[PDB]
Amino acid sequence: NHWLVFSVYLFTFLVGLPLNLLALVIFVGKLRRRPVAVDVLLLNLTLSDLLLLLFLPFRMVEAASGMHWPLPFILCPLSGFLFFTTIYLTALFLAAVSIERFLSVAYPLWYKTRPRLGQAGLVSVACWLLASAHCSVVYVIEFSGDTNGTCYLEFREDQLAILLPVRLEMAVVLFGVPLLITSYCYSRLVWILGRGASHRRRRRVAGLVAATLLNFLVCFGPYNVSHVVGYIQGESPVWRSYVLLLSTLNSCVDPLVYYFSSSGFQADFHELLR
Amino acid sequence: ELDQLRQEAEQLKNQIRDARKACADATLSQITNNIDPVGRIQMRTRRTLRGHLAKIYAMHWGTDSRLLVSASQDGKLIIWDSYTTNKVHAIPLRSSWVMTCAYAPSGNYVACGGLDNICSIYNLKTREGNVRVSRELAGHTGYLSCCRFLDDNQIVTSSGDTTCALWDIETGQQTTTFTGHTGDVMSLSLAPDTRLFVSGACDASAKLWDVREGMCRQTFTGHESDINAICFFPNGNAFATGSDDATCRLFDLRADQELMTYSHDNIICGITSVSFSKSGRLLLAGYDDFNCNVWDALKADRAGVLAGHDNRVSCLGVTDDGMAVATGSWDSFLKIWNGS
Amino acid sequence: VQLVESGGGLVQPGGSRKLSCSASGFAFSSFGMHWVRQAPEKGLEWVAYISSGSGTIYYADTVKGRFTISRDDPKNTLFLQMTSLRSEDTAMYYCVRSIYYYGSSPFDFWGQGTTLTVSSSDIVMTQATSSVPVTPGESVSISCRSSKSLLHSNGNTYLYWFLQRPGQSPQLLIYRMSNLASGVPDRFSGSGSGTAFTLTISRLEAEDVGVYYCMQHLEYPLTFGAGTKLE
Amino acid sequence: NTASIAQARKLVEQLKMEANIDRIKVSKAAADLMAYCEAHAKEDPLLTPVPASENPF
Amino acid sequence: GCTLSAEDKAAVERSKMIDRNLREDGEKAAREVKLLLLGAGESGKSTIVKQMKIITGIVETHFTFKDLHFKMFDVGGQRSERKKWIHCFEGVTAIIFCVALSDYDLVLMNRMHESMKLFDSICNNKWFTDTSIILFLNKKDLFEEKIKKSPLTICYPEYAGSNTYEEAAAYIQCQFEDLNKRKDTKEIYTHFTCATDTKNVQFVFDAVTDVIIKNNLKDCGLF
Ligand SMILES: CC1=C(C(=O)Nc2cc(Cl)ccc2Cl)[C@H](c2ccco2)C2=C(CCCC2=O)N1
Repeated sequence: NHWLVFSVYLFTFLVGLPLNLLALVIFVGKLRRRPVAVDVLLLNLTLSDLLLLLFLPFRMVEAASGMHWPLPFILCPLSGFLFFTTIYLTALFLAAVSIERFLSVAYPLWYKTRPRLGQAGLVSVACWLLASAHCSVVYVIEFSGDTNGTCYLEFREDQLAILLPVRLEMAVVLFGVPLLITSYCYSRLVWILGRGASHRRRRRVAGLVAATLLNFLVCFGPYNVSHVVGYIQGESPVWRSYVLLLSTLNSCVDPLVYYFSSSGFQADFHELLR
Repeated sequence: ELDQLRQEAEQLKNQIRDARKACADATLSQITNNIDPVGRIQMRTRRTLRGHLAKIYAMHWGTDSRLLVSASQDGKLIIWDSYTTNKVHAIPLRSSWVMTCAYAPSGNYVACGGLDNICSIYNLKTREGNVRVSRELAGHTGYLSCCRFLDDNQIVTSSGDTTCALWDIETGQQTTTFTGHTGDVMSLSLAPDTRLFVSGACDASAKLWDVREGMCRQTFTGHESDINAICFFPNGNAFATGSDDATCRLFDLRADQELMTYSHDNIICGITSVSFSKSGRLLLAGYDDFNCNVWDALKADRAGVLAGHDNRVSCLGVTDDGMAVATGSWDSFLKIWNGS
Repeated sequence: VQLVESGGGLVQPGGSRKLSCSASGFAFSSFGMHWVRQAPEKGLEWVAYISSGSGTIYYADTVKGRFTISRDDPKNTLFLQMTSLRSEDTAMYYCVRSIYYYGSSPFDFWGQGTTLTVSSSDIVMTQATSSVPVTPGESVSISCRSSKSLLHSNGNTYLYWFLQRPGQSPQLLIYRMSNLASGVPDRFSGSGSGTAFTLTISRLEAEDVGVYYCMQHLEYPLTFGAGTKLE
Repeated sequence: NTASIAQARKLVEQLKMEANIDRIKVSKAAADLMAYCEAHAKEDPLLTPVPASENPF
Repeated sequence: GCTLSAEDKAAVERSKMIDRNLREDGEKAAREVKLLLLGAGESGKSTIVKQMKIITGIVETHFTFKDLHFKMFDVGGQRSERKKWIHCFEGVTAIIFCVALSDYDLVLMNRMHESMKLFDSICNNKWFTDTSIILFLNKKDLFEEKIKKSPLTICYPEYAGSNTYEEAAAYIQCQFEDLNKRKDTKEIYTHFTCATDTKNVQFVFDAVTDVIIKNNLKDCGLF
């Protein structure tokens, strides 16, 4: 039960920390040379990954003895809030970067003439605020229903009726809407890019788009379908183990696509390693 | 006919080579092998100078040894306060493509000239609040390189039309033209005493020209390709030369022959803007591998590496008093390096 | 270069009036502007200053929170608007220009002046001598004193010397007590150390008598000297 | 032709002017360079670092 | 903590004002498309410049089209070493290369063969390894009348196709594209010009839009 969780958790943490620690350096340098909205949104996507990964060892090193927290009850809400908000912030950040990439090609003159640095900053702050508020709603009720208790496990009867409606609402809003927005924007990207152009453009764009769609599905599909089916069943599902493992895998795979997604990133990466 | 003239020229070249080889009993390395080495140098930069958005050619500090003149491809000439990191003046340029920076000994004039075949003199001490063009010089059919500042009225320039020209500030007319080069002419450092000057062409030839007489007096051929870097060893009896290959050569003036060459097997890229120090111990070379190097101009061995840059270093210069060294590359960044 | 001012006259106490300084012949947008007042018989007194682009605006102690200033680059003019006037505000107002970079000459050019009549920790800078007879051909020394050491931790002193002819606007003579102003004859010179400065006039000629004023620039808040009159 | 003769004569004349130069021994010039270089060694901040207090940065 | 010495406060404020003007100028120039004009000989460069400017150094053209400010630089007036000043033009939006179709018989090796090596040196240049190139096939109307009398066998010894414009022009374009050894990272936009239905400006606009999309894709992640 805990072997499958912890063996993959340690591997993900160990293989992930250096990757994003490295990536932040090139992102900071890119912001230093010249600023662009996509770079700042991607940077916000990265420091969230650090904040999730650097806060991971607080909960990872627990031995899961009965799925209980040996630490006092005041520290579990912090770990739960941060870990749950970091996972849902990725969807909003992906939606924002896909939105920007949509007008990057659909209206190239509009993108080139009018910079959107301040707009990107304010929309990133708005996404942070929305994700934090949605995550806060959940744990501000879990604090008390009235080794002495457990956090994020089987609960009492009073708070389930409060949780499940708003819980499903949060799931729908923060999963389906980013799904539709990103799918529509990338479909129009690969449609416009195919009108009178070369053949390698379609490969290097559509293949990456399909790979990232498959990655997003693999990471956040089982989690959200379990979330939805919990509403019909009524009780909390027991499939909460692997759905978080895929979520952690998401935070680790992003460096890999970061490297070979853009040729400029490869050129910068191959030279600054000293 | 011309066959006898060519044969006479070849015989004269052979005689000159024999005369040069006659006075070559000992080399500089043998004499300098018995002196104390320069040792490790850990010079570091303490400056930012972030005001440009294009490639930088921002040398010729000036006599005051604190002000800087900076020309880039954005069409703006920036006057920098090195001590406090301040921009004194921002002069718009009619042509964005310029490779020239000068500050004049007086400091009231700035010369700019690139591939627009126009040399513009900007007046700094004007009664108004702006900087205006004081004189526009035309007559060159090639891209301008080096706009040295003999006096407040005389300016010598080199272009890509295999010639050099001395112009007057008051009258926009030619005064003295030097036509002895078979290639593009750059690297025209204006002596330590201003009475002479030397220029390095693109045919591996460096020729010295009299300012007053207006005729060539000495030529040096020790390189194997184009030359794009010349200093003048402020002692006044030697000068350094840099070419597109990773090698520098120091040519003596009185001996009229190459003294020694600085090169390494680990460097292959180009060389730009070779300049000396106030004493001559250190010779700083701006290489094209994104960093600069410091060579010992006495023995042979290297002294230090200045790796605080992103793009290829294109310009390098030192103050009159030798307090600090300015280095500029294509990353629109100027770095000022000082000793520990 | 020319600075001409208008808006003078006689005004009852407590009224509001504005002075317009129109600049013609130089870059007004790249030059900070100062307003300086002189009493009919007393010395020169600072009023206010506005930087280029209306970034930093400063007023003297007696005028703080009461006066206002403004600029407009396209029209190339300076306005200073005056509210709640008193009998102590009757003075000739000078609009002057100053530029601030390395090796600059602030207060190099002064305006023409406007006559205004009303009917009914600061550094002090004192001059020991108020009036001394002079002759055309001798050398004369003028001593200036300050309440604080004008030598800051940068290597330069912040002295300024101004000459006012009997009927002409003040003109800068030397700045920072180390450099001669443009268009000023080489006869004038200045020297000294912090808290004790001197100005030497050698080979004095005719058509140069007047009142000398000594200015500090350590802080804002600039105070003139007593003014040395030569005749 | 009739134009290359002038160029050849100009080159020969320039080489003739360059031919008679009172050059001196390379060793003597190197010794003079060493003497000047070591004479101003103490005044060069490049070789001898200045103290941080007196360093103008 | 040092009070900034009063006057240096105004000096640094002037520095900030200069920085503001500098960044305004940089932003203005960032939205300006830069095009480089190249040619072997005449190559119809003057005709293209005269036609598209309205619809001893550089004859710069600053014409506008659909709220886009285009910069054109002609370097045919300089007779010096090319590689010394060829790195100053690196990073341009696109490079325009004009070649005359009526140059496979006239000499001073015919003119088109001499243009092939210039095209190779420009396309294969290290500084131009990421800049798309727009090729113009000028003298289209002269080709119709001067291909019937002069066969194509004089220029290309290995050509055995039909002596028609629709095939000869395609063959010349095919070799011109075959001169590119970096096809995986660069593309060539070939267009024919004539003194009618002047879509050459529209073709330049389309190529500029395509290369802007290409660059923005690199800036915005994907490709
Ligand atoms: C999963 C994922 C992407 C994505 O957003 N995929 C996606 C999501 C939805 Cl909801 C619908 C359709 C799709 Cl294709 C995009 C992406 C797309 C192409 C290249 O990188 C993305 C990454 C991490 C690196 C930065 C980045 O940009 N990883």
